[PDB]
Parts: sequence; structure tokens; C-alpha cells
Amino acid sequence: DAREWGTNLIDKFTGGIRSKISGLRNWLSELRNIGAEVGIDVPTIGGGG
Amino acid sequence: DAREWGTNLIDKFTGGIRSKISGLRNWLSELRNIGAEVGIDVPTIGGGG
Amino acid sequence: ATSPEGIWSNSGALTFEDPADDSEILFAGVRDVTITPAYEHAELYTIDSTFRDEVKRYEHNVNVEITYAKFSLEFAQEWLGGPGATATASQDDSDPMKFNLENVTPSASGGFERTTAVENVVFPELPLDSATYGEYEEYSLTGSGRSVTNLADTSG
Amino acid sequence: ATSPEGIWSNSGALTFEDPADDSEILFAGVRDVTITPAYEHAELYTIDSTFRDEVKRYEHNVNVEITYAKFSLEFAQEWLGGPGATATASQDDSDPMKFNLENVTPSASGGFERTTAVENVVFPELPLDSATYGEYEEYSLTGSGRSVTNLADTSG
Amino acid sequence: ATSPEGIWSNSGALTFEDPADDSEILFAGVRDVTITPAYEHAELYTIDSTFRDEVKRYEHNVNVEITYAKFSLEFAQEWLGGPGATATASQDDSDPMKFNLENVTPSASGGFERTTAVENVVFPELPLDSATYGEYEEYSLTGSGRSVTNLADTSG
Amino acid sequence: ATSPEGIWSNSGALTFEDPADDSEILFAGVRDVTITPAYEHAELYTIDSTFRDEVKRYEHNVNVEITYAKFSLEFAQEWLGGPGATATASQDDSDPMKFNLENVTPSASGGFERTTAVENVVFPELPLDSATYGEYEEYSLTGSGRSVTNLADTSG
Amino acid sequence: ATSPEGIWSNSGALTFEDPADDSEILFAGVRDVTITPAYEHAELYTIDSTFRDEVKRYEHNVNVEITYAKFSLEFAQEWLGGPGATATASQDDSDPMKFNLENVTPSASGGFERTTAVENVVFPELPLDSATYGEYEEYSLTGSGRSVTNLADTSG
Amino acid sequence: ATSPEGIWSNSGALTFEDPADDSEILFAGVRDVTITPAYEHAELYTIDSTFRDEVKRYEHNVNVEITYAKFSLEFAQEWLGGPGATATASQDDSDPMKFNLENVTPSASGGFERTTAVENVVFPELPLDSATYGEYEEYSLTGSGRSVTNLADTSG
Amino acid sequence: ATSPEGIWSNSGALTFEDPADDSEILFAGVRDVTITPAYEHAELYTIDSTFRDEVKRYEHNVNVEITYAKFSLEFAQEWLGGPGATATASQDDSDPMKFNLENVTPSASGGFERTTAVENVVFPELPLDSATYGEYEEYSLTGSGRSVTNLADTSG
Amino acid sequence: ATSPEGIWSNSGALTFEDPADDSEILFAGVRDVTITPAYEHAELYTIDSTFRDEVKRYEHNVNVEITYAKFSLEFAQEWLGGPGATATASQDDSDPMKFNLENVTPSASGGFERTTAVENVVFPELPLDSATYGEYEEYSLTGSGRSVTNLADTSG
Amino acid sequence: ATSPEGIWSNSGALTFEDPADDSEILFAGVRDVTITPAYEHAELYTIDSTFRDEVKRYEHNVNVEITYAKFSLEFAQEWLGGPGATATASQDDSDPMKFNLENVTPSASGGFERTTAVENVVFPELPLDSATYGEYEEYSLTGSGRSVTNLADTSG
Amino acid sequence: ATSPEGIWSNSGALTFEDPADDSEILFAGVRDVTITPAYEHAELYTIDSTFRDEVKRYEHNVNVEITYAKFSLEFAQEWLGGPGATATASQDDSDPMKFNLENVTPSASGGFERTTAVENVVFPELPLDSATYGEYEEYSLTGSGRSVTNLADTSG
Amino acid sequence: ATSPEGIWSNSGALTFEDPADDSEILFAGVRDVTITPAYEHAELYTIDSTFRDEVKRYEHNVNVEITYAKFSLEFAQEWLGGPGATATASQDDSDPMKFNLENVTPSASGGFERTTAVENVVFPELPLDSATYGEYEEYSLTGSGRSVTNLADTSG
Amino acid sequence: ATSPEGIWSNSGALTFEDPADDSEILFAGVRDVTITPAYEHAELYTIDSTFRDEVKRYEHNVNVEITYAKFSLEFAQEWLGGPGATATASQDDSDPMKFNLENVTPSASGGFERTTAVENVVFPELPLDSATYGEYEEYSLTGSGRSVTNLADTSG
Repeated sequence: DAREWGTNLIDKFTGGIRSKISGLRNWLSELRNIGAEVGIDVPTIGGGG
Repeated sequence: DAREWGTNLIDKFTGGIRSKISGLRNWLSELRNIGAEVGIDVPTIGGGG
Repeated sequence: ATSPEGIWSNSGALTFEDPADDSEILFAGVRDVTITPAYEHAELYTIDSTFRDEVKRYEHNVNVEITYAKFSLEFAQEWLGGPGATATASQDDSDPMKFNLENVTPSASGGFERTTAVENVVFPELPLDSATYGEYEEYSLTGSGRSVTNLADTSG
Repeated sequence: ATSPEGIWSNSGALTFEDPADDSEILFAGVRDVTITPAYEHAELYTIDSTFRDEVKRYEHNVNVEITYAKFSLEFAQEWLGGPGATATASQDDSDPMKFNLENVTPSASGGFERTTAVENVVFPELPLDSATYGEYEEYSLTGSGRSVTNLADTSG
Repeated sequence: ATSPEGIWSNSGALTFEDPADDSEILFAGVRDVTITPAYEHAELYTIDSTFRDEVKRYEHNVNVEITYAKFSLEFAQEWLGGPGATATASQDDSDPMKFNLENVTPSASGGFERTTAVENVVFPELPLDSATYGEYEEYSLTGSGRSVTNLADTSG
Repeated sequence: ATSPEGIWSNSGALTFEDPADDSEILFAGVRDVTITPAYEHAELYTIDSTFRDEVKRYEHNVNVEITYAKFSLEFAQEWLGGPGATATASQDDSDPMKFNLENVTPSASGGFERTTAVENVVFPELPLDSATYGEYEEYSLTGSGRSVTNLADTSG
Repeated sequence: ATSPEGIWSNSGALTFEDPADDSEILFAGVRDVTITPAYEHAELYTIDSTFRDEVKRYEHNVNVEITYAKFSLEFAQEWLGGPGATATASQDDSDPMKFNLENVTPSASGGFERTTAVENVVFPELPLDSATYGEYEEYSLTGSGRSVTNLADTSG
Repeated sequence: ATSPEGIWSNSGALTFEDPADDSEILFAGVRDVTITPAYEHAELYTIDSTFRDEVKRYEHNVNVEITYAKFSLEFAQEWLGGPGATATASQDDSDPMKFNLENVTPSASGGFERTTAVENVVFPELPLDSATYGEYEEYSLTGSGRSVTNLADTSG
Repeated sequence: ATSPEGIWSNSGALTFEDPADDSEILFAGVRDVTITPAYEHAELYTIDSTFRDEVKRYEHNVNVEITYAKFSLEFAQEWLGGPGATATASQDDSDPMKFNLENVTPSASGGFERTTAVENVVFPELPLDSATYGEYEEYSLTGSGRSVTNLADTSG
Repeated sequence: ATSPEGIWSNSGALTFEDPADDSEILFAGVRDVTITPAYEHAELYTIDSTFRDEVKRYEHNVNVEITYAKFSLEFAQEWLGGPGATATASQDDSDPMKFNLENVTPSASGGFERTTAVENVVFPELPLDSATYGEYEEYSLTGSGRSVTNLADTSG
Repeated sequence: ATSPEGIWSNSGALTFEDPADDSEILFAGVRDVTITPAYEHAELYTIDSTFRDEVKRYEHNVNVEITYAKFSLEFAQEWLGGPGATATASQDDSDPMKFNLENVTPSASGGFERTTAVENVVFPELPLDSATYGEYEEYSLTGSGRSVTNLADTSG
Repeated sequence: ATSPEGIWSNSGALTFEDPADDSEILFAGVRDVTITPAYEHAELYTIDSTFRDEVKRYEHNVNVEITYAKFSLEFAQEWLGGPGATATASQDDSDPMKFNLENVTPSASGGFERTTAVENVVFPELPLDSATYGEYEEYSLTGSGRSVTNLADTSG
Repeated sequence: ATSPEGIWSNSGALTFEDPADDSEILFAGVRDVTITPAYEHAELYTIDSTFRDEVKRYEHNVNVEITYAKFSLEFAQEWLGGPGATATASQDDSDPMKFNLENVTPSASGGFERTTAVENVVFPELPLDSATYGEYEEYSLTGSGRSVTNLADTSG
Repeated sequence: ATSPEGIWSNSGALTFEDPADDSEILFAGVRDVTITPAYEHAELYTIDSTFRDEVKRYEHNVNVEITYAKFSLEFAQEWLGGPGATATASQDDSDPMKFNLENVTPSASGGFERTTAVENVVFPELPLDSATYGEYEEYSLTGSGRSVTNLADTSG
């Protein structure tokens, strides 16, 4: 019983480890916005100006 | 007892590491994928110029 | 006419040629290729009617964009050199290097072989270095050709 | 009047016709379709009031956009050729190829068969090649029709 | 006054009426509904104070936007037809179809029944076809009403 | 001075008041609250230096934006009615309803109780309905106050 | 010269001072800090050539942006008050509060202690309340200093 | 000519030099590097054709952008000091620091060694501090070089 | 009310009917049967309280899963054919076969006879062959019914 | 205070009540009962310290999980009917049936009697049939209560 | 209709054919065989009802999975070779070997003989070596067929 | 230093104290106790080396997890009550009950007596009832302490 | 063609070679060996049909995984050193050691001798130590080869 | 080269050293020890080939995981204290204790003595207490070293 719950409870617990390691998607999205989103407004010196 | 600890420790490790193996290959997508603003929204070449 | 059919991206074979020679410029390892002939459309409207009266083409070009992952010294030095010349440094002159471009693809179950050819493609910018931690260098070109010189089924 | 009903995308049957013939132009492998009749609205106010006095339609068009994954040589060569002709190369002339368009969709429970028809659809740009590594080529058209010629239940 | 309370989206009942008749135009299967009365605000500053002196309303409208997934032939043909008429094709005239709109919702634990009613809603564009592979067609309207005619607790 | 301390969002109590009475307008179920006093800055330079000479505040504003999930009939009818009145329908007049606003929060370890008060908040638009399939209606207000009238530790 | 070395963000120690006193203004609970001296570059080209001839600096400033999660009543009341004063309400005057800023960071393996100091930082807007359900309040400042007064290795 | 080959980012070695000496400025810990020579293109049409008549290069530039995670005091103090000097504080003068730049990368299978060199790179802004909670400081430079001075296979 | 009582699995009788006829589709040799009516729940929480404000149902379905050990050609060919048809091969059409399902079980001491009935059960996947060495073939269906049409004591 | 003591599972006595009446809903034959009050926790960290600054509670709920082996028609028909009603078929409405729950249990040596009571327990799904060959039907509920209304020693 | 009947796994006879010839590819010694035709299901829900409006099929495939313990050089060399060829090494080409599959199985009491046939089964990966100490090599294939071509009683 | 030695679980002596008083909270009958101080690590890697440049600690917590089989009303009512309070019902407030925890344990051969103490342990959820048929109730707590306050040999 | 036949695991003979020499790298004591050539598959689907239009191969690799129980210093030192070198310590370079792999197995009744050979197998991680109390050290490798260079009957 | 040979787990001697001294930190009673040097691999693919163009290493680490059953105060207090210190309590600082690790094992027949040494091993979390009823406390460390400094035969 301590396996039967325990294994999948402990997998549940490393859902905790999965916090930052899934959040890595979000962080490396943002770290690409810094090279890909920034370029939308920057040329408005032309596109608007 | 062995089949308990010897499984559940691996649940700790692998429940985490599955998110590494997938998550790294997600960032290898993010940098191209959210990079795609460079070819989607950034290029005023598409008419605005 | 020929039945429409799926096309598989990895079956493509892109090539670049010097228009002075029709000689191949070494280029390889593409990942993405998009070719798009385009015109400006003037959509004309009349007095009183809310409906469009006419539409007219002007100012043709072919948008070419390529992403590739094998660096070519020949292609890069041809771009630096301008027409009919090769250079290891930026040139302070007004003529861009014009490349003839051709892409060839079988259709996914062999119904046809589509050849697309474009004259005088020019690229405003050339990525030389494109490094990212833990990645092979990936290079993206955007450029414009003058016209589509060929779009045909080149199968036997 | 007929009860409103769900429509399943994969039940659609899009077709293109040459307006000079009413002959079909071979087109297939659709993945998305949007057809949107639109007008600009002028909202107008009186001198003495914050409330709208009148609102008026102007400058009608039908936004048509299609994503598809089976390439057609006929559709492309029609686009290149302009009205009443096909070409294997860009044409230096000011008349765009105008396509008649029709899409037929059964409703999800068979309550009606919605037919939408659009006249003189023009596409400012034609994607010839659209390769991405490890994917079938996928083509996006955006264009504009003059009017909706038919929106009806064609069941009977 | 009545205690503020949660409102469950799915409990709502949206209806459209022809302002010529007060007759219902068949509409169903909504998934999102936003109704927003708005005015342009002039924020007025003065001679050498940094603070705002006054603020004034000046151009009223009601933003209406609706996402829905059951197609209505009546609603679409009413939109095509303009005021007091129904049509199967785009009409070359300047009068948009004006719809009266009403939405009714119980509050989440029955504290009140909120009714919102809006006069003379017009939609600049009507999505006819909205197909995506492996999806039901889903339609998004954006439009503007003249004013909110009713906002009240309509419970017994 | 008092040590800086964490603040917990769910410890906040937000209230609205009619400036004609100092009477409470019923409002509840906030999920976000941002209050930001702002000025425009003019940065100024001399003829013979790259460095900034002076910098000046102008055009003072207090950006207020609130997301909330319990609908208030009183709040909405106060907004419709304008200063000192309530209405069940849009009013054709130029004076917007001005709300006094106050937010009160204990610091996370009870080191202080921050009270923020803002005068004459106006909202250019009011969401009446905000329905989404499978969700409670969530309402977003964006508005501007004239000044912060109080920012203090109100603990004993 | 000193070998380049990693810097660990959490090793940083930011402080704010009043330039009238050199007294510390209580500030804590930082999460992000970016400090960026900048100039406008006039990027200059000649008649004859496609190449750049010259480039010149003009308007200088230091961009400062800080994200922090412990609210300070002193920092806020200093910002409200303007230079040499403290206030519980917005002040109708043109002088922004100017802060001297300093940040001290050891390098990741003790090669150096990097001190950055910035004169006359001003913030156009101050977030007072920044509540999101289920989160601590988090505050973002953006502002501009006049110049970098110090960038040195301050280690023994 | 040499076969095109993959390039691995982590195999690169970037270096900066003072153009007054050809002496190295200490710089390290790069993560991303992009170097892109560019021109503006004037696509010129003619009197009686939809096709492009000529196309011309103008306004040459080399976009340099670098992301790096080891701080250098020398690089930052060189930037502050302007050409031929180092400073610990902003300098009130109009000459920016110009860096020579070189990047050397082996090909992935050793087929060639690609050297790229760029003259007179200037950076409009220098990030000094770039702290984010739970991360090392990571710094982004965007700048512009005058020209590419070398692009060659430098292998034996 | 009826006393709660044990139910013995082997006492149950499961049947499938065609909703076009109410005619039986031959099915036998069940081993496991789970029928679970379900709804999605949304819970409302706000800054007002740590406790739940509201809870509401939306997407209703009945999860049906059956493990069985006698193969039925009729059931399989009905599933292939879609509504109102039988087929010996996969059909290229959008409508799944909808089954009416009923399970009738006496309670263990005969206190009641529980009848459960479910409308429009559909199965995304059908196992045809399910061979394991040294075992009878065993088949698991998983599907979704629209609603429970009956749950009653059907004893005399 | 009372000494901690063992609790024996088979000594438990679970009951359900309708909160409209406090009338009992017949339920029996439990085999597992888990009741767990929970909150979401948020922990504050900043660059000030590696240690936690603060910790706070928000979303309260009581997880209720019950496994039981006697089927109740009253419980099932209450669940189908929603608040204040019983139904023999699925109901197309948004209110889930809210149950009050109480479990009473003597400690193993009779040192105390633990009473646990939970308000407004809802179950997203109800198992009707749970047949497994050679077993009695065993049913598992999973649900969320609003709060614990009582946790006390109820011995004399 | 034919009575449902038990099926004994060891009575099955699985065969593979080349679709170019209908010629047999030698394959033997199965232990497990699963053939499961499947579709993706899309279900429609709108605020009109908690119940399902519609359900529809798309993306048909047949999941084939086989476990077997006799190695076939022909099957492995067919897989390596692709359509219409055999190879002793990996082939650098786009086209997977498509196998026709048929499984014939008598019912346990001889009431019928189930023939299942599947067209164009492809296997993304082929196990060549599958050594485990003290065991025969055991091979598992997972693949997708296009359609079930035949599911019938093939007995006399 | 002290020789490493075996530790026998059943020799442990766990206790909880209220941090306001250092008064004991009655708790007994443990079966498992895990205490694990932890930090988040971040590691620096750059283009310069495949090896780790740096490694740093940040987000510190002590994972406490306890399994126990004697229920304590005092522990449960302390948890419900929050800091410095006891309650028989869920409390609608943001402060979790913080427990000081200490565990004392002789080494297996009496070489040392390890004392571990942890400050401000909080438990997101509390099991109140944990009944399983034929078992004593068994309770699992998972929680986070702020720091280890003592880890020492407390033997004479 | 050759009759399919059982293969007995303990009859296998695995070997590794340096691709620079074809010289053997000493390796022994395998327990498990799996070799699996794989491709990524892409399947084309469109609105035309619920059935698959096309299926195509792309990223080829050979999955190799080996479990073994005799440690080899030569294998480990070859892995550390990269292509063409041994090392006793980790190397800070970008090239992994590429191994050629071959496995030779007689069939169980001697009908054939199956040789499998794989080029350029690389292993991301090498277990150096794999100690477990009361067991011999057992090592698992996982790696990817470029292609199968041979799969044939090598018997006379 | 040396013959590959079995290694018996119980023959291993594991030692931890402080890298500041090379002084031993007392550690004993290991049960499992796994040491695994690992690199991240990046593989290059382009449309030129289905086969891998290139493969490269980055992010070297050595995964170290140890299970042990004798507690060490010295090891635990070293871990708390960070580099060059011991502590009886959590330390609020950025630097983890880095251990040098060495494991020495004779091969089973004495053919070699394998020494594995790993530099700068850090452990994110340290188990202090690991009690289970009826068991000795057993501790599992998971950590990472920077590199393998030695892998050799150290026999005479």
C-alpha cells in the first residue's frame, strides 16, 4: 500500500520539481521576446516616424 | 520493501527528469517559435513600409 | 489538368546560380524555404457604389525567405563582392549581388515534379554569425527577386 | 425560419471557378477557410447630443483567406496568367486573375446545407513554395472578393 | 441596495430583435459575450496647475462583441439585407442592418436577475465561413450599439 | 521610519464612495487592483552638454485599474446616471460619474496598515456583460483619478 | 586588468539616498534591477559613400528599472513630496523627487566587488497598490538618472 | 570552393580590440552572438512596366548583438571613457568608444575555420547591472559596426 | 426511501440499442462495466474570502468504459458504418455511431433493481483484434454518452 | 489537553444531510473515508535573503474522498437533481447538489469522540455502475467541501 | 445476426503482404497482436446547454501493435528498403515501407471466422536486436494503418 | 570529529512547539519522519567552456514530512486556528499556523545524540479523517520549514 | 527468402570499434542489448478526407541501449577523450566519441546468422560507478547511432 | 589494453574531501553509489538528408547519487556551513559546500583497481532525518560534480 500510493504520490511531489523545469518554457519564451518582440516597436522610428 | 523504495526514489528522479528531456526540447522550440515574431509582426516589409 | 497533391518539405532541392555564368554557388542545409510572387493591388471604388469597381496589379516582386544551418563561405563572399566579383570584406559600392534561384520538389506521391525558378534575388542583409548557447548556428535570409521565370511540372 | 445549428469544418467543400467559363480550377487539401463580407462604418453625431445620429455602410469587400496543404499547378498558373490565360512565368501586365469562389457545408445535424459564393476574389500574393523542416508544405492565401453572390440553404 | 454577486456565464440568455417589429431574429450557441458602454473622455488640464481640472464625456457608443458556434441563416441574411429586408447576396446600399440586443442572466446564487438591453447594434463585418481542421466553425462579431436602453434587476 | 514589508494581495479591502455624500457605493469581489500616481517628465538639456540640466513633472494622473468578479447593479447605475444620480439607461450628458476610491491593506507581518485614497476616479468605459464559456463573468475597469488624497500608515 | 567573472543577482545590495542629506531612504525586497547608461547616437553618412563616416553621442541618461516586493512608506512619501520634503498626498508642483542610487555586487567567485552609483534618478510613476489574487504585491519602477557617478571594483 | 558545413555555437571565440592599439579589451562568457552586415535596398521601377528595373545598395551597417553573462569592468570603463581612455563615471563628450570586434569559429566537422571581423562597433547603451532573482546577471549589447573587414577561412 | 444495498457485478445485464429503431445490437461477455455521469465544475474565489463564493456545473458527459471477452461482428460493423448503417470497412465520414446503452442490476439481497440508461454513447476507438498468448481476446471500450436518461428502481 | 490516541477505521459513522432541511440522505457501506482541509500557500522570497520572508493561505477547500460498496438510489438521485430536488435523469442546469457531511469516530481506547463536519461538499462526477467480474460494485467519490464547520471532541 | 463468441488468441493467423504485388512478406511467431481503428472526436458545447450539442469524427488511423519472437530478415530488409525495395542498410529517403496486414481468427466454438485486414500499415521504428539475458529476443512493433479494408465473417 | 553511526528510527522523539510560547503542542505516534533542508541551485554555463563556471544557492526551505497514527485534537485545532489561536472550524484568514519542530535521536551504539530543530513549519493541508477498512487511521503531513535552527550532538 | 526463426539472447556477440582505425575497443559482459532504427513520421490530413493523405520519414537515428556487468577502462577512457584519443579526466571539448557497433547472433535452430552493424553511436552519459549493496555493478548505456550500415545473413 | 572485469559493489571505498585542505570529511555506511559523467547532446538535421549531419557536446556535469545508512554530523554541518566552514544551523548565503569525491574499487578477480574521482560535487538538498518505523534511517543524496578529475587503474 505504501508503494501503491507512495510511488505516484512521490511522482506528485516531483510535480514540485516540474514547477521551474516547466516554467523554463515561460522563461525562455520571455528571453526570446527580448530578441523578437522588441523588434516590433523599435522600427516605428521608421514605420510611424 | 525493495520494490517500494527502489521504485519511489526513481519516481522522484524521473518525474522531474521527464520535464528536463521534454522541457529542453521545448526551449529549442521557443527560441525559433516566439522568435517567429521576427518573420510575422516585426517585418513592416509586409506592407507598412 | 494535374491533380493537386501534398508536397513534402524535406524532398526539396534548392540551388543558387550566378546570372553571369549560370554557374552554381555552393549553398546547402536549408530548413525553411518560402517563395511568394506578389504585386501591389490597387482596389478601385467608384462614385455612389459601395462595391469595388476594378482591381489593378502594379510593382511586382518575388518575396524569398530561407532559413539554413550550413554556412557557405562562397555564398557570403559573393554577397559581399557584388555582381561578378568575390570579396573577404564589405564593398563600398551600390550594386547588390543578384542570385538566380531554383527550387525543385517531387509531389508527395509522384504526381508531378514542381520546379520554381526566380531571377535576380537580392538580400538586404546577410547573417554571418548566428550563435546561441547549445545550438548550431541558424541563418535566415529575407530577399526579393524580380520575377518567377519558371513554374512548371518538370517530371518525365 | 430554420433553427441555428453547429457546422463541422471538415464537412466543407470549397471550389474555385474561372469567371470567363464557369469552369473549375483544380484546388484541394484545405485546412482552414475564412469568408467575411465587410463594410466600413461611418458613425455620425449631431451638434447637440453625445448619442449617435446615424451609421452608414461604405467600401464593401469580402475578406477571403484559406490555408491549404495540396499544391495546385493549375491554380498557380491561372494566377500568373491573369484573366483568361495561364502562364509558367510572371506576367508584366496590370490585370489580376479574378477567381469565383464557392464553399458548400452541411450543418452538423443535417438541418440545412449552407452554400456561400463570392465573386472576383483576387490574391495580392501567391505562395509558390512554403517548405518547413519535417512538415508538408502549407500555403496561406489572403485575398478580397467584390461581393457575396449567394448565401442560401441549398438542401431540398 | 442589492449585494454584489458572482454571475455564471453559462446561465445567460442572449436574444436579437428587429427594431421594426420587435420580432426575434433566430440566434443561438454563444460562447463569449462582452457588452461595454463607452464614452470618449476629454481630460481637461488648466493654465499652470499640474492637476486635472475637469473631465467631460462626448461620444457615446456601446461596444458589443460576441463569439458563437451555431450558424444562423436568418441572422446572416438579415445582415446582408439591411433594415427591414432579407437577402441572399451583398447589397450595394449604405444602410446597415440595426439589431436590438438583450441579454438576461440570474446572479450566481439568485440575489438578482440582471437584464442588459442595447439599441441599434450594427456589425461592420459578418463571418460567414470560419472553418479550421478538426473544429466546429466559430464566429466572432464586433459591433457598436447607440445606447443601453435597460440595465436593471428584472427578478420578481 | 517604518521597515519595508511584504504586502499580501488578498488582505486588501477596496471601497468606492460618492463624492457628493461620502456614502459607500457597493462593490465587491476584486481579483486585481493597480493604483499608480503618474506625471509626465520633461527632461531638459543645455547648449553645451550631453548631460540633463533639469527634469520637471507635468500633467498629473492616477491610473486606476481593477479586475473584479462580482457584478454590482449600484456601481453600474451610478456610472450610467452621472454625478449625484442613478439611471437604468445611458444618459445623453457630458458630466461623467466621479468616484472616490480607497484601498486598505495590512502589511504581511502587521508592521503597518497602508491606506491609499484617490479622488475623482472616472472610467471611460464600463463592462456590463463579460461572459465566457465555463467561467464566471470577470470585469475589467480602467480609469483615471485626479490625485492621491491619502497615503499613510493607518494602524493604531 | 581584472578577469571578467559571473555575477549572482541575489548577492546584490541596492540602496537609495536623498541628495540633500546623503541619508538613506528605506528600500528593500528587490527582485529585478537593470541599470543602463545610454546616449542618443547620431549615426552619420557622407555624399560619396555607402559606408558610415562618423558617429556622435548626444542626449545622455541612465535608464533605471527595478522590480521589488516589499512596500516602503518612506520611499513612496518621499516620491509624493518632491525634493527635500515628504507628503501623504499628491503635490501640485513641478519638481520630481531625485534619488541617488547605489548598487553593490560581489563577483561570483570573489574576483571583484562591482559598485554602480547613479545621480538624480527620477521615476515618472510610482505603483502604490499592485494587488493580484493569490500573489504578494509586486512593484515595477522605470526611471532615469542624470549620469553614472561611479563604476569601480570597491573590493579591498 | 569549400563545401558548406554546420557551425556549432559553443566552438566560437569572440574578442574585442581598441582600434588605437589593436590591444585586447577583456570580454568573456558570451551566450548569444549575431553579426549581420546590412544595406538598405532601393528597388527602382520604371515608366511602363510592373517589373523592377534596377536595385541598389545604400547606407551600409553591421548589426552586432551579443548576450553575455560574465561582467567586464574593462569593457564597461572603456565604454564610459570614450576613444583612447577609461573612466569610472559618465563622460560629458560627443565621441563614443569604438571597438574592433573579431569572432573565430571552427566548422562542425573541421572543413574550414570561419573568421569574421568588424570595425568601429559602437553600442548606444551599455547594461551595467542586469539582476534577476534566482539568475546570474545576463547582459545584452546592441550596436552597429562600420563594415566587415574580414570574412575568410583562416585554417591552415 | 430505499435502503442502500450491495450490488454483485455478475448479476448485471448490459444491452446496446440502435437509437434509430430501439433495436438491439448483439453484445455479450462483459467482465468490467463502469458508468460515470460527470460535469466540469468551476469554483469562484475572490479577494473577499479564502472560502469558495460559488460552484457551478458545465460540460456534462457520461464516461462509459466496458471490458468484454466475446467479440461481436454486429457491434463492430455498426461502429464502422456510423448512424443507421453497417459496414465491413472503415467509412470516410464525420458521424460516429451513437449507441443507446442500458444496464440492469438486482441488488445483492433483492431490495431493488437498479436500471441505468445512457443516450448517444460514442467510442473514439474500437479494438478489433486483442490477442495475447495463452489468453482469450479481451476488449476495452472507452466512450462518452450525452446524458443519463434513466436511473431508477425498476422492480415491481 | 486531551492525549493523542489511535483511531480505528471501522468505528467510523459517516452521514450526509441535505443543507435545505438538515434531513438525512441515505448512505451506507463505506470502506475508505478521507477528509482533508487544504489551502494554497504562497511563499515570499526576495534578493534580501535565501530564507522565506513570508507565507500566506488563500484557496480554502476540504478534499473529500469516499470509497463505498452499498449503492444508494437516494444519494444518486439527489446528485442528479441538484439542490432541493431529486431526478431519475441528468438535469441540464448549473447548480450542483451540495451535501453536508459529518463523520463521528470514537478514539481506539475511548479517550475522545472526534466529530468532523464539512459544509457544501460537491462531487464533479458520480459513479453509477462500477462492475468488476467476481467483485461487489465498489464506488469512489471525490469532491470539495467549502469549510470544516466542526472539529471537536463530542464525548460527554 | 451472428451470436457474439469468445476468441482464443493462439488460433489467430497473421500475415503481411507487399501492396505492390499482394506477395507475402515472411513473418511468424507472434505473441501479442492488437488492431484498433480510431478517430479523433470533437464535441460541441455552447451556453445553450450543459449537454453536448454535437460529436464528430476526424483523423482516422488504425493502431497496429504486434509482439513477436521469431526474427524475419525479409520483414526487416523490406522496412529498411522502403516501397518496392529491400536493403541491408538504412536508406536516406522519405518514403516508409507500407505493409498490408491481415489477421484471420476462428471463434472459440467455430460460430464464425473473423478476418481483419488493414491497409498501408507503417512502423516508425523497427527493433533489430532485442537481447535480454536468459530470454529469447522479443520484438515489439507499433504502427499506424490508413484504414480497415475488411472486417467480416469469412467462414463458409 | 565524531565517527558516523547508524540511527534506529524507533529511537526518535518528535515534538512540536507553539513559536509564541515555546509551549508543547501534543503530538504522538509517528511512523515516518523525513526532514530535508534544501536550496534551489543555479549553475552558470557560457560559450567559453563545457564545464560549469559557477554554482549558487538561493530559495531555501526545509521539507518536513511526517506519517503518524495517533490523532491529536490539539494539533488539528491549532492548525485550524492560525498563529496564537485555536479553532473548531475553518478560519477565513490568511495566516497559516507556524509550528516549531524538534526531533531528538540517539545513535544506534550511543556514540552521539542528534538533535534536529526546524523553525516555522507550515502544512498546506491537514488530514482530519483517513479511514481505511481494517486499518487504524494513518495521517500524512507534508510541510515547509523556514530554516534548520539547530543540528548538533546534544549528548553530555 | 529465409524462414523466420527464434533468436536466443545468450548467443549474441557484441563488439565496438574505433571508426578511425576499425580497431576493437575492449567491451564485455553484456546482459541486455537493444538496437532500434527509427524515423520521425509525419502524416498529412486535410478537410478532403478523414483518412490519411500521405506519410513520410525524416529524422533517422538508431537507438542503442546496452546493459552490461563487466567494467571496461578502455571503453570509459575512449568516451572521456572524444574522437581519436583516450583520457583519464573529463575533456572540455565539443566532440563526443563516436563508436562503430556490431552485434552477431546465430538463429536458435541455426537457419541464419544475423549481423547488425551501426555507425557513429554516441552516448550522452557514461555510468562510471553503479554500486548497489549485495550486487555486482551493472551499467546501462543509452545512445544514438547515425545509421544501420549492415543487416544481413552472414552465415556461409 | 586491460581485460574488462566484473566489479563487486561491497569492495568499494568512498571518501569525501574538503577542496580547501584535501582533508577528509567523515562519511561511512554507503549502500548504493552511482557516478555518471554526462553531457547534453545537440544533433544537426537539415533537408539535405534524413541522416544526422553532426553531433556535439555541451553542459558537462557528473551526476552523483549516494544512498547511505550511517549518519555523519561532520558531513551535515559542512553542508550547512558552505565553503570553508561548519554550522549547526541553516546559513543565509549564496555558496554551496563543494566536496571532492573519490571512489576506489578492486575488480572482482583483481585484474585492476578502478579509481573514480570527481571535483566540486554539490548537493541541492541534504536529508537530516529519514526515519521509517522498523528500519534504520537511510539517506539518499543527489548532487552534481563539475568534472571527473581521475578515472584510472591505480593498482601496482
